[PDB]
This record gives sequence, structure tokens and C-alpha cells, in this order.
Amino acid sequence: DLAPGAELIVYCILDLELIADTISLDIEKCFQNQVSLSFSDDLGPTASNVSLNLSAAPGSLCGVKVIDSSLLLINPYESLSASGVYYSIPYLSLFG
Amino acid sequence: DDLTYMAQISVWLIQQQNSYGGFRSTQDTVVALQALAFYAQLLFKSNAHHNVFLRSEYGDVGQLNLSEHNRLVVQRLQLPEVSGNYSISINGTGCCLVQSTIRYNIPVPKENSAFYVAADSVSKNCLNGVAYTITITVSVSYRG
Amino acid sequence: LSVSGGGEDIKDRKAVVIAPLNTICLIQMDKPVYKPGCKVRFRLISLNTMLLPISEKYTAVYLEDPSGSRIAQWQNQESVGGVVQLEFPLISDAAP
Amino acid sequence: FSETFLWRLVSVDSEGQNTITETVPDTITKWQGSMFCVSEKEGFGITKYSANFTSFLPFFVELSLPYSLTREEILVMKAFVSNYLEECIKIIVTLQPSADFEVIPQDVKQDQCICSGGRSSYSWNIIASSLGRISFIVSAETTHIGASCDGPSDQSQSTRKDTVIQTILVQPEGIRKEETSSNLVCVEDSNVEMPINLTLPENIVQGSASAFVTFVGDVLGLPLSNLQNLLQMPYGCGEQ
Repeated sequence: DLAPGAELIVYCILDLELIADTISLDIEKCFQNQVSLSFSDDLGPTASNVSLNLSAAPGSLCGVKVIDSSLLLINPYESLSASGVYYSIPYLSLFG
Repeated sequence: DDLTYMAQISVWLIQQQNSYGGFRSTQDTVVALQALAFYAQLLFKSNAHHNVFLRSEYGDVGQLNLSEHNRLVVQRLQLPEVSGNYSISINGTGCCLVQSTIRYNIPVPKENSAFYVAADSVSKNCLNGVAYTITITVSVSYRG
Repeated sequence: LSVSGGGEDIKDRKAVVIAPLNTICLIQMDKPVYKPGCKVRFRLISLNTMLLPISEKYTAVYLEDPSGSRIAQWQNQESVGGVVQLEFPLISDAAP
Repeated sequence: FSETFLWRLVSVDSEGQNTITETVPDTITKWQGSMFCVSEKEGFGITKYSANFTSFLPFFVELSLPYSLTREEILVMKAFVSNYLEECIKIIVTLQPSADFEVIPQDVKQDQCICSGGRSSYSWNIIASSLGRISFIVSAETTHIGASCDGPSDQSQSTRKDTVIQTILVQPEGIRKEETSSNLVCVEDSNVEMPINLTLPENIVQGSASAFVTFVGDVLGLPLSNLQNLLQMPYGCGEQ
């Protein structure tokens, strides 16, 4: 639930006097809707009717794309990733 | 024939639109939109209810609609036969630019030509991997 | 704010701000570059800060070329399952 | 045959989904699979790294082919034969000729023994005769011999040979030229007709020509996506 930037402050009170200190903390670029895919197994012959099993939330409708790899190697991929999308998310937090 | 002189040039301007919003300077956009507006006002019939039908001398066929929800898009068609002897017909209303385009490839009878040419390179086989010391030279002349 | 009881009540006032915004939208392609004439196939989604599938109205989508000629257009769509797939047959005779 | 592998969407049944998909006999090289999911309760989901699948035969031929060319020009098609199978066996090739081109060998049509991991090749000096689509069909087959470089040349079974078909395109030879004509036809709620005359010169390369018609209108192009951004309160220096 924590964005890669976390703002933690600890404080207490001394009668008329307060104290507080805060720091931002680094979190990994992780989401919640875990998902896991598996072909079983790899490097075979042209084994048609091959299976790809995947695990995710019990209620969901979602999508898939399997493509070549030479383009992957040659051209600068657009980083279609949670990293990029969260970065594109605006108003993640406010300075002041 | 302002339309003749004007459709293509308006189209060039439109195609060289800028998605930035405005253009490289101001004066350009100013005078541009001036002329665009004046073009529109001497033009801009509101409705463009339209249908078109292409034929040949012996029965080519193509019927295309044209409405607002269609007007934003360009329409196209290749041509099947050799030499263009066609016809076009239109019902409805609207100002449409139509374009005919032909491409071909011409040889020259190389055996007896009026041009002399000679192309060459510094190296011919690399074999150092690639000996990148590579300039390309050419010598040409015209006789006729 | 104001806090009241048998001991004492104190009232104070400050200012805040409220912000109506949209949902982040994005397109997943199949491949970076293609063969000419084929079907460019892609998916469009959009969710806001909830990041949970929430339905929005795909207002309008279109394609643009170096000529600026709109060639793939669809208007007033909606996410049946938080996503909509569109495809378009390219032109074989295409200059890059 | 070969541009992608899969592109679709499925829902979930309490575990995910075990999608079954066929495998293309064009198992050239590795395959990258990535996907996405959404759930009305806990959100969206992506991969750590794409599932990268692979498949091929220990022994086959890869081809080295160019992009495209013109008919009269010659080239040199090439193809590696590659072995991963342990045994060192003699192999030969089969080619299908066609009139759309001409082929000249390099005068060494030698079946040869390749060991595990080994590779050889052969090439063909090709000119063209047709134009446009071009395809080439070949096959790598195992040769049987008992007194070989090392023992009997094993033959596996019936599917000891594989066939490959690959296509490119070839272009017209000389210098290309384009011409066009235009007509802004504006009709006031009626019918208007116009014949079309398109005559071409004589010495043109055969079949080179191709014609096509475009239908646009103008001025209505982008007067809307431009307005929303060309207005703002002016602030800064006076000239700007």
C-alpha cells in the first residue's frame, strides 16, 4: 500500500513543547494483484497444444501477449511496466 | 480556378500541421489562420451529404459514402487494370479533393547510352573484420 | 475543528483543497514494429488511484500518420472488463 | 507462420487459467510472453520477467537471406547446417528450383559429416526472373553410410529431414517515376461526373506501373484539437 516514497514522522509532547522528525523511505515498485505464468516445459520440439498455466485473483478478467524476442534484443523497448505507470501517476504526494 | 490552385496548397499547409499547439513562431500561425479562416468563409458549406461511384469504360465499380463521421478520414482505392480509362460520379453535396496517382519504372537502353558512369571503392574485400578505411568514388560524363 | 467537553472547548479553522481528476489510461501493443498492411493490435485501459477495475467511457480514439490523416477511429466506447481491444489493417504500400 | 505467438484475454476461475495453444513449425528462436490482470478488490498485476519459451531441433539448417532486391541483380543466398546431436553423421541438402529466378552452385555439392555442435553451410548464386513475391524451398536430410568419417552414419527415423520455405520480395530494376492529377470537385446537392484519362509512356518496364486514387477534402482537418490549447492568461514579460 506504500508508494516508493514513504513519509514517516515520529513526534511527542513536552507540555508547551513538541518534538517531531520525519524521513522519506524507499519502497520497491510492487503492486498487489500477483500473477504467475508458466509454460511446462521449455526447449521442446514443435509441441503444439502446449500449456501455459497462470495464477491470480479468483475474480478477474485480463489479458495476455506472447511475441518474438529478436525485436526485444534489437530495439529500445518501451518500458511498459508498473515502474513507468506509477511514475506517470500524478499527485503521488506534495512538497509542502 | 482558385479551387484548382488552392486545394493542394491548403492541403500542404494542413498536412504540415503541428501537434505541439501553435508552430515554430507566431507570425506564421497568425497569417496562416488568417488565410485558413478566409478560405473557410469563402467555403464551408455545412452539410456534406455525399456518395461517390467509380467506373471504367467497361464496368469498374466502387461506391463510397461520405458523412461527417466519415469526413474526417481519407478514402482510398487501388486500380486493377493497365491504362486509366475511368469515370467518376457523385450524388449529394460536399467539396472533395480527388487525386489520381501512377507510379512506374523506366529503364534506359543501357547498351548504347549517352551517359558514361564508373563507380568504385577504396577497398574491395575487408578481411580485417571490416577495414573501415572506405571511400567511394565515381566518375560520370554526358555525351549527348 | 472544535473540541468540547466539561473541561474546555476550543475552535480553530484552516484551509484545504479538493481535486477532481481522471484515470490514467494506457495502450498495450503486441509488437513495436510490424509488416505493412497487417492489423495493428492493441489494448486500452484506464484506472484512477484506486487501481481497482473501475469502468470509464472511452470517449474517442484515433490514429495519426506523418500526413496527419486520421485512419483508425472509434468513438464513445466503454470498458466491458476494464479494457478494450482495437485493431487496424495497415497499408502494405507504406513509406516508413 | 511467424510474427507473434498469442494475443488474447481470458477471465479467471479461482486459480488463474491454463491456456492451451498450438506450436508453430516455425520454431525459429525464443519467445517472450507478458500479460496483465485486474481484480475488483486488490488491483492490477504484471510480471517479474517475461516467460521466455524456446524450441528447436538439435540438427537443422538456418538460412542467411537478404531484405529485397531487383530482378537483374545477383546475390548469394547462404545457409548453415547445424548439429547439436551427439553422433557425427553425413548430411546433404535438397533444393526446389523455379523459373522465377536462376541459380548457380559453387560446384561443391558434397554431403559431409558433421559432429555434435558442428556446423557447415552451402550457398547459391541467385539471379531473378520474376518480380514481386519470391519464395525458396529447401530441405536438410541425413545421409546413410556405414564406412564414414566415424562409423555408420546414423539415420534416426523417417523424420530425419526437414523442409524450410522462406519468402522475400524483389523490386523493379530501373529508375522509378511518379505522376499525379488532382481535382477539387465540389457538388451542390446534386450529381457530378468526370471521366479519368491516365496515359503512360512506352519504354516503361513491364508490370512496373501501379495506380491508385485518393479522396480527401480539406480545411476540416484539425480545427478542433488545436483550439483547446491555444488560449491562456498572458503572464510574464510584455513582449512575450
